[PDB]
Amino acid sequence: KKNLGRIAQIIGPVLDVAFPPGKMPNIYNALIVKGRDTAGQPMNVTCEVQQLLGNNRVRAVAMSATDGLTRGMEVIDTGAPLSVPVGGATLGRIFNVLGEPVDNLGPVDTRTTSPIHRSAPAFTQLDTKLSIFETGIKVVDLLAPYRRGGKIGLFGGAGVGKTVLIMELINNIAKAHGGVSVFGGVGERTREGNDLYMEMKESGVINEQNIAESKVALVYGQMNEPPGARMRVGLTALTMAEYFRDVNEQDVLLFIDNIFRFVQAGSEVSALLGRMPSAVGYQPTLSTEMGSLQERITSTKEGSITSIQAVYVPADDLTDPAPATTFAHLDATTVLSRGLAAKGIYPAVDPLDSTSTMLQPRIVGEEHYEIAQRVKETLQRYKELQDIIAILGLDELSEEDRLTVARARKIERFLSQPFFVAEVFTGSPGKYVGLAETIRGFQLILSGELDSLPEQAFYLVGNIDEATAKAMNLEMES
Amino acid sequence: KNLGRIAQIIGPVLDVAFPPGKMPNIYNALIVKGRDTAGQPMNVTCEVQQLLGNNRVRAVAMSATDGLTRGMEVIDTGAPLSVPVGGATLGRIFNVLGEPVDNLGPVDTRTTSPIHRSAPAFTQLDTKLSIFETGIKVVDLLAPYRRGGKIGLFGGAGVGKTVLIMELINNIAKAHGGVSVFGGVGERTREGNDLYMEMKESGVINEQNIAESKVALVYGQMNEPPGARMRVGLTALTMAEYFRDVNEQDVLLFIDNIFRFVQAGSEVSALLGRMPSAVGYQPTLSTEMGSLQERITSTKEGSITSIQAVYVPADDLTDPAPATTFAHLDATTVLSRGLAAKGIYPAVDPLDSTSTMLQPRIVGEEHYEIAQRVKETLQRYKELQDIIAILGLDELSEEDRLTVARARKIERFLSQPFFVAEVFTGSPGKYVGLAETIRGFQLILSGELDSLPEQAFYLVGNIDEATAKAMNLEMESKL
Amino acid sequence: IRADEISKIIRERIEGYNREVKVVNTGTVLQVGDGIARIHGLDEVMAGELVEFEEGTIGIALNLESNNVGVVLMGDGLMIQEGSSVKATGRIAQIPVSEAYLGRVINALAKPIDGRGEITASESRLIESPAPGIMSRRSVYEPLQTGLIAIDAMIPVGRGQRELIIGDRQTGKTAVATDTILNQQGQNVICVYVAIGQKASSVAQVVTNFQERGAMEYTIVVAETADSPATLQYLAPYTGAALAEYFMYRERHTLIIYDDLSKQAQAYRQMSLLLRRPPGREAYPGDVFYLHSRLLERAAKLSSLLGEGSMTALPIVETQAGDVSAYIPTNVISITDGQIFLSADLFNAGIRPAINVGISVSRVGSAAQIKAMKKVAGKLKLELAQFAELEAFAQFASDLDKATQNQLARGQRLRELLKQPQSAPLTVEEQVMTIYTGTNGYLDSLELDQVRKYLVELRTYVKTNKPEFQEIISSTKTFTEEAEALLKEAIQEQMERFLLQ
Amino acid sequence: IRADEISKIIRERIEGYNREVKVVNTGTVLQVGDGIARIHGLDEVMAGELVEFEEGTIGIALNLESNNVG
Amino acid sequence: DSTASRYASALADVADVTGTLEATNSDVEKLIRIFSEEPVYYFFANPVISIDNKRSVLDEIITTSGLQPHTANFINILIDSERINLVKEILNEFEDVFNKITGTEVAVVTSVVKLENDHLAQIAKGVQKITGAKNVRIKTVIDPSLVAGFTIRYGNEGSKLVDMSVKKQLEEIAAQLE
Ligand SMILES: Nc1ncnc2c1ncn2[C@@H]1O[C@H](COP(=O)(O)OP(=O)(O)OP(=O)(O)O)[C@@H](O)[C@H]1O
Ligand SMILES: Nc1ncnc2c1ncn2[C@@H]1O[C@H](COP(=O)(O)OP(=O)(O)OP(=O)(O)O)[C@@H](O)[C@H]1O
Ligand SMILES: Nc1ncnc2c1ncn2[C@@H]1O[C@H](COP(=O)(O)OP(=O)(O)O)[C@@H](O)[C@H]1O
Repeated sequence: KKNLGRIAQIIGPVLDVAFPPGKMPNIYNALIVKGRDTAGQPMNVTCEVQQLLGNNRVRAVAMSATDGLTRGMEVIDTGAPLSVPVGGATLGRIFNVLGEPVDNLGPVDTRTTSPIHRSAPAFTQLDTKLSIFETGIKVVDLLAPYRRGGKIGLFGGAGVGKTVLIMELINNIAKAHGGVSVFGGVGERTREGNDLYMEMKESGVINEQNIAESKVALVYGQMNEPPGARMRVGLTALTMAEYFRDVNEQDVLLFIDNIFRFVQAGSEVSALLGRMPSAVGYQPTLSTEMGSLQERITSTKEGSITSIQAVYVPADDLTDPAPATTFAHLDATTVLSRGLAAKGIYPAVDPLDSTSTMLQPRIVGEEHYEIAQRVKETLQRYKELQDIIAILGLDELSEEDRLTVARARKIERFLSQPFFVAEVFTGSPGKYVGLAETIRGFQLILSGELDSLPEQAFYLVGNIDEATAKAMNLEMES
Repeated sequence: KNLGRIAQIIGPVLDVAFPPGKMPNIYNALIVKGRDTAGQPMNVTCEVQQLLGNNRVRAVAMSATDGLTRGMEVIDTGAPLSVPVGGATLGRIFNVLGEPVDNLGPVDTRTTSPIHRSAPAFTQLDTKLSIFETGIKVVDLLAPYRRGGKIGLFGGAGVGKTVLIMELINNIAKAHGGVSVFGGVGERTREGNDLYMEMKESGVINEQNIAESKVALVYGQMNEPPGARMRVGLTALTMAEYFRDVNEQDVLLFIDNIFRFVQAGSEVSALLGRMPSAVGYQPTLSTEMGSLQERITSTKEGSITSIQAVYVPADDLTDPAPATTFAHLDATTVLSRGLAAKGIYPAVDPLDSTSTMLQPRIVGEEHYEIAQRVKETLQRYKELQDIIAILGLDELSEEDRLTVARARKIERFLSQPFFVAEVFTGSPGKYVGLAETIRGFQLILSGELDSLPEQAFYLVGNIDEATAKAMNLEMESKL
Repeated sequence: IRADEISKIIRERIEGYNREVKVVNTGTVLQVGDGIARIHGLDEVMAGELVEFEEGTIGIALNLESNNVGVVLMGDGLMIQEGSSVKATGRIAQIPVSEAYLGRVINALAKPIDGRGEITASESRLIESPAPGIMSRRSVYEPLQTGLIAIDAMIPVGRGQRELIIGDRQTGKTAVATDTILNQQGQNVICVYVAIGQKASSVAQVVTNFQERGAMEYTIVVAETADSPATLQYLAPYTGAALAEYFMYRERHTLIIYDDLSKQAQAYRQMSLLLRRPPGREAYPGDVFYLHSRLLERAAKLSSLLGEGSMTALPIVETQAGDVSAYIPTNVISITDGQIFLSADLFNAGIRPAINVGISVSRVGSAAQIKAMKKVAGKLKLELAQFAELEAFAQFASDLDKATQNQLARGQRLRELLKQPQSAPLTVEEQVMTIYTGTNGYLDSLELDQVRKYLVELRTYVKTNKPEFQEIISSTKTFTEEAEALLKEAIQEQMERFLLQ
Repeated sequence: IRADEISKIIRERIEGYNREVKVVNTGTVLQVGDGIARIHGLDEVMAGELVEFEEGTIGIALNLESNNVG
Repeated sequence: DSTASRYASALADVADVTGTLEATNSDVEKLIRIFSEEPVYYFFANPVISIDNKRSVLDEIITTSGLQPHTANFINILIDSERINLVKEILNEFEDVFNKITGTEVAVVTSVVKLENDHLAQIAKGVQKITGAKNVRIKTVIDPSLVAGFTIRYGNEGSKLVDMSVKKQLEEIAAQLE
């Protein structure tokens, strides 16, 4: 219907398309390319503009594999930004970057659709309540409370336990509170995407038959995808979430992992866009794209869009800008230090930087505030003694400092939360703890009730009474 | 004509065009004028460094880029920029282009020396080596200045360098009967304003009657463009140059900071179509410092003693601008974040700071043994303190355990208060004489005053006052 | 109200319009890509003019070549046709200013993003009004208060002095910024919390805290959505600076909170990179130094000739992994009036605020704070520096000297005085009270961990018994013998009260 | 973007191309600044041959590109 | 100050010093007329085909179409120095560079009605008064979106532009809502 014409240049994933000189398309809008293939000329080549580049020519980004098509293909301007199916059609359907159901089910009804991106929600349409809900993982519930409706950041490198922690969190809050619960996979291991899909199928939160009763829209984007596809799947998932917070008007769960792959896709597409580079590798616009994907996550006046986003910290570099923008852009930083996983605690969470503004007396109770304090004081002191105890041994300390090291390691190995989904990984069937345990295990540790049972006697057990029973068992086996 | 257009303006870089009748030489001042945002007759002065073909030239502007629009007239002065110099140009604070920025009446502008000139050859340089005492303890002990040399303040991240400049100016401006000049080269404007207030206070500017002020204030703003800061040091240097050849008196320069000059040059050279260099800077850093530290030379005609602050970024030495600035310095004083963290001021690293004028035959062969002995025990203490921090002083054996406490007293004793820093400390400072310094240090290094507490040496001008504070501390130990 | 009354104002606005002879520079836009607009034609365009598009997403012309003009998109122009008549506006990024801003969340294009309604405004202040002159301005001689104890004590802020809050993230920097805002409740201090490039939920939280504290009646929050275009995201501190110039130029001293400045540098970096302006070191453009210089130098203290107001600045700068040797925390420390650090170690180690005086510093000094506290404890900053060294030295604690034992226990109790609860802005008289309680060694024999309880008991006891101390000294700013006597008297009484018990 | 993007050399060129020969005797400056100069002509110039400048401020030539010698 | 612009400037300046001003003007008119067709332009723009064949074809076209030896020598220098790939914008800016050196100020005054040619001469004299240019090459085209008023556009290419057609409504709808 709109401007037809010819692609003039293709550079790998990125494509430069010329047009009639009269009307050029919008910026940021989409358009398909017919092109060619082996059998048939499908519209599989969807595309999206990025930069109108002179001589009635746009420089655009692709969304699929960019082989087989050539310059001079019959490009079709769809004019609008990239539409995507929304609504109950999403529920349970494992659909893809352009919205089509790749779950080997029916093509979902296009009677309700939405463009891919929109403006930022309003200064007033931000909410006011500092909402807090627990999870069940005691280190989080102790010293990193989760701003529900806000942003919940999962940091760490690789092999430090982030997608496993996401699986545990979704294993809790899939049947816990919260209405529709959209997972998005940005750069996910697609075998692990289908793994959590089968976990949702077996756990039954998604629905085999009558799928429109699911309250889950698992719109993954596999890591195999082209850079434009990874660059857009986050916007798809956020479009689903904002659609539900505006039309379902729901407290929407927004598990996403991991948006470093999103901005890495942005970097590798900018390097072919010819935009000059930035800090150490990335695109110059990483700040603005992270600003888009964060500022379009808010708790509305009616929809507390709680997002549990992960960031792949590359090679454990907190100085790197891909952290250095996000943990400004979010509320609950949860950095997962690798060396704790080397020691063997799962989850491997330091207390010092894993923090929140929810750790506030007038939000969690002054009691829970000082509880988290008296944890954090001791563990920060343990670190500033750690860096000089590892050299030159244990007993050069005072009696007080030795006891403080013992109690800090008590808290540390006591925070070894056994995970309910990690039974098939390690063997131990995980456990669930809450706020009474959150105060009481701390209370016994810091009072000195538990003060003679060894470091294994609270190891990989959440509940402190479970730790006492484990202590009884290990004292019995002698 | 010579009226050309400005084809490209990108930052404070101005690509000026010209008809093929005239394309001027380098370094020549151009002035776009008569236009601003308010229709004002606002002028902007702009000099040239590179001339990129087709009778056109990329210029750098000594004032802000706002106002002037591409396709405007330019009026080259047919010459390099010339700074109004003279005894009438003392007193008032004025601009890089020379305009009196004191907002009262302008100085008489009849003797203008060109801002870019030849550097004096060493056949003109006064090879006379000389000794200078400036009254600050650790300096006149361990980094004794040359009355005629070049003096560097290798400063850290805003620690003691500018307050040290204020103290030293306060101590030596009255001392040197010859002329003086402070160069504000990308200095913080309110701290340069505080310096100007202190010159009004101490009467060195003599606010009620000027041109008898032997000091001369010239300043270039941080907020000014790097085209301004790239030449404000040249302005101050040329005022000192005029006083060093025409007036040929004893001239004192206090430029701050030279790294601001470096950063402005690097800044604009990134823009004016030139490659970068090693970390920080332009590829023209060595020639910039060459022009400067070859023009600030005490001549056989007239002496000069140019002191200058060097702010190294990231507080190091491998940085290339202090890697050439040390190579162009002769009296280097290197401040330390550690000694500032322990409050010891001036937070000089006496290991790092040395001077060419620390020769035994030129300081006195007992003063030299004093200086060597303090540097020896101090360097050994800095060598030992890491093992201290892991194994305990009380373990660390006695033949070094007396020396660690000795040098620990030493550094805090050579922390001495300043007459201006009393706002930061609490007690008004002291102008210490070098005989008193070597006396107190001959007490400490020998180990006569090893009975004194260490904090009795804290922030004290005289060793006699240190004994007095020691008796006071013993008195409060009883009380 | 619908179709009833406004037709007379419609006729008033129509009849009496301009019909101008305004010749304008108008440009056919050639190259828009990713927030910039390299525009063809458009010859006589002033660098810094807003350039009106087809849309209404105006733009500043930063760079300009012989053929093209580097123009940014303040407001992302999502649909701009090639060859659109993109004319400039002539004027140079002017900003409307009024006292009716006092409370409205305002966007960088002077627009109310409060929901309170549009503001009438007369003047049109430039975005690059320079710094006030060198001779024209006075030294920072007059105190300005934090409400936080340790900064006021050791490393003071003065009205006009631009102290630089700095540190790693998530260590209470924005918290102490809001605390030193809402400290100002009767000091005739306008605060301009310029929020830059962070969560709008966070800026909603801080304006919620301001509405709760009542401090939003006089403060002006310049919000910046992180979704805003990076041109706007770096432009907004200049708008905040000119808006504070609007009040400083009358007589009214004011305060400003850039929050943060590192996002300003990054957004400006993004715009300069897309403009193909070549980068300097650390992949930044070189002139973030020049940008922050023009920013912070527009913040100083007036003198009596022009209004003797002030624009004391607090640009928070974000540094990763506690570094100083990052490029923008290397530029801003050179162009600020001293810096204070918020170490993660001292924050999570209980010292909240976490300003270790070993690295933190205020480079204008006690003349920017009160004479009473001056005469009490000018020396206490260096005393605590020595205590910090000696307590690092007291790791080797086997046979400590009795004098250094008194010194370490003294500075220990002093450091315990420098702990304060969350958002408890103490009266400056109370800060004088606790600092004299420290410097006169009453607490030396007392309990070392109950000093906070000693202090709250002492301050309640004096604020009940002898509040005449506070008014006589706040009317004299001077630690006299009357202050001494009232202090030691209530000290004896409350020392008895807390000894028993 | 090209070398000899000065048009004065190109004016001389389009005036006097009409031959298949070089310019070898002397040359003119084509670009100059910061103590270096990209100059045109005198095509036979040895790698490191000294250059007799105008105003005698002589220097050595190392960049000897096609239309312009540095 | 692009490469095409400066090669245009070289050609216009050699025409100005040699007095071949309008001859080279009409010659570049017929030259861009010849370069309008993409076969010969693609023939010259292709770097694969042999340079001696390109030179022979070029000189052949020169001798047959009877052109100026100056622009002939110029385009021989262009095919030599490889800039013949840019001939479109080279000549398209050479016309305007020639107009600049001859001072002729092209001013496209569109409108909704074909104005009286005396009024064209009137506003031509007015814009020569405001510009100081030698000629004002008055250009008109009927624009339907312009309501009624004159809509000039002058300067270098399209820089300075005044309208009286939709600008009245634009002023009204702008200033009313303020
Ligand atoms: N909570 C856990 N309990 C037991 N083992 C774990 C846990 N978390 C991670 N692991 C170990 O880590 C491996 C999976 O990688 P991990 O979960 O550490 O990082 P990740 O979440 O896969 O990060 P990414 O997805 O970014 O690579 C598994 O082989 C498992 O043995
Ligand atoms: N005096 C104090 N006592 C207790 N807690 C404090 C104090 N000051 C600040 N905090 C805490 O510091 C936490 C982090 O606040 P804030 O967001 O200002 O840190 P930040 O480093 O500025 O982080 P960001 O830069 O991301 O905003 C807050 O949750 C607050 O509880
Ligand atoms: N031990 C100290 N003695 C004196 N001044 C100090 C000390 N520690 C910090 N300062 C502060 O450092 C400032 C001077 O730093 P300096 O490097 O001289 O200037 P700048 O900070 O402008 O570079 C003084 O204003 C003072 O407040």
